[PDB]
Amino acid sequence: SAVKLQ
Amino acid sequence: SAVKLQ
Amino acid sequence: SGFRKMAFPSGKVEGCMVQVTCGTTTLNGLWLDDVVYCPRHVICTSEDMLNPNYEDLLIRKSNHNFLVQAGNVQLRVIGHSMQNCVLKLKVDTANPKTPKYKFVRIQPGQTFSVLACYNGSPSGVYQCAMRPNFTIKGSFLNGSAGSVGFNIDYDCVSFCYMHHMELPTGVHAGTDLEGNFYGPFVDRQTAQAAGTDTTITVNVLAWLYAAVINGDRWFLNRFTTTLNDFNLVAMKYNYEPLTQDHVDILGPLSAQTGIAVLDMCASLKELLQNGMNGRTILGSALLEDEFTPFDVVRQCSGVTF
Amino acid sequence: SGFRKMAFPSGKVEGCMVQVTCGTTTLNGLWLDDVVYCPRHVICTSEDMLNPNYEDLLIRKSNHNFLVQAGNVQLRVIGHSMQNCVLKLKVDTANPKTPKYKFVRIQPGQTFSVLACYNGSPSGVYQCAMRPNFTIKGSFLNGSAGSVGFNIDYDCVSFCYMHHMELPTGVHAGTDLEGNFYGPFVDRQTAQAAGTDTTITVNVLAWLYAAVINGDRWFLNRFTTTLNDFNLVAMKYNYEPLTQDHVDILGPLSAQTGIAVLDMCASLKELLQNGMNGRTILGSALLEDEFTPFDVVRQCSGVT
Repeated sequence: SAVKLQ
Repeated sequence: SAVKLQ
Repeated sequence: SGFRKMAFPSGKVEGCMVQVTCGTTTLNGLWLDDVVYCPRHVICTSEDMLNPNYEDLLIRKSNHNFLVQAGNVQLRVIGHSMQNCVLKLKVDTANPKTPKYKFVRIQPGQTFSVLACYNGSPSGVYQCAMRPNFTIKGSFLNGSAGSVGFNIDYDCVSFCYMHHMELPTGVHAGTDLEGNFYGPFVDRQTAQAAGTDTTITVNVLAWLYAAVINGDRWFLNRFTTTLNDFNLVAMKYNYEPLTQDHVDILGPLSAQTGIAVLDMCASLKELLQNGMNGRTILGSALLEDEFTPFDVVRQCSGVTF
Repeated sequence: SGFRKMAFPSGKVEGCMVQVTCGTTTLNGLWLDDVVYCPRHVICTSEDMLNPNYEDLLIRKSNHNFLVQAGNVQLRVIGHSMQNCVLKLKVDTANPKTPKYKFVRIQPGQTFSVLACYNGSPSGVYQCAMRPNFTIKGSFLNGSAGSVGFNIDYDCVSFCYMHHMELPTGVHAGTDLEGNFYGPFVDRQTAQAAGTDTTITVNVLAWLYAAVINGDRWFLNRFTTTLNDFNLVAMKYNYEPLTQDHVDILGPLSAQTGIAVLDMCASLKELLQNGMNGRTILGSALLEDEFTPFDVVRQCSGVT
């Protein structure tokens, strides 16, 4: 699954 | 022990 | 995502903390408007603390006997009176940093942020819950009395706790900001014991909802339970009775997650009868009861102040 | 008495938090003197999340493309530059609430407080540790990037972390205030995984000393251990190696309690073998590793 930039 | 007033 | 024991931002309260010294005794005070609030035992000496007569100790004091330091500025005391277990010291300088505030008295199970202070300087901030036996499990050393607990609601700081003392068991006791003790305790250095504590069931359920929001569902099950049947199991494990009002307060979390409150009760029941089987919930091997339903919402929805 | 996961008072950091908007993207910035520091991915759009070329995205922006709001006041941006993974926005007014401060890069196992913010306003404050795998187990939602981690010493705020992103396991990654990531992570929404995490041994030992200071000795035993044999056992439980530097750092707590560090090591070996058997230590049923030796001394001595 992908990283989420917050 | 006894209560300690702080 | 993630779930942490999260305190309110403390800046509004930091600006209110002062040092109060009477004779050889020093503790903290809360400076709002032109009044400094502090525990009345600041007028005690070490020989006065077994059975102090606060009325007589205070008659012997004048305004100049109280030294109030706000940072390095001295505030001149121009009046003094006692309200229950707190002193009110009128000062010559209104606090220019007084926030919008009110004094509130909380009930057992409610949480608050503590700003631990020494010599009028904030040391740290942490979350606390008022236990069912009216103690708090704080972190307080000598000189910490007059530290306060609070909640924020948007624009308004609600002060609910002023710290006074430590019981022999290592837990803590204090008052509301009108000087009324929480719990069956008195401010003197005698042996005093709190009632056997119990677990705050409504908060455990809130924390289970927090776990679901964070992707922990392994404890959810297909069973059901009635309110009365759950309570019969809860009392066996020293849990507070879940009430309908508690069921109602859990509405928003129940609607957010799509899990009925009674279904979360069925999950908790099985956790109480069988344990976690070597597993954890939100990084914990114990069932946590110092998050309220609103604490969960404010954290998981990013409410700001 | 008592022992709590205690954060630093947040007031000095609250007065530095602002909101930065570029396009439709909003996050937090840190306003110190006349510079606002923020994560560079504020300039990304939805096409720029997997393989953004930040140099190319930034050259296409003018100063007036950055909207900086401090409370209900707009700050005019008069210059911008990129330093590693952070933007530095020069503004025409110095923050009058700027505390005395330092930028520091911390080591794994060190702790700090986080002021979680959204739209430049604070949500709450909690205590964090830099994990051995350079992630942090925070509480962060979309829009929290630019929130900072910090320590306070006397009157000096040491900023050590700026938040950027969340890994698929739910843990968090960010940079120091010079924009260098902690760990082998990059500000791209690709699949990225941290090294296997381990337990911070020197912190667990500090916390056991805290428990003794607070009056509890049930978990001690009559044994000692060599450092070698301790590390051979502890590694089997996914604990970090204990070094002689760690032993020296535990000196003050050892001297305060009269318990030699290697004797506390023998206690920990037995706790790992046995578990707690229905008991707790300082209110926990797990061995806690997010207090440093300094944290313990700070809290049991009332440093302000």
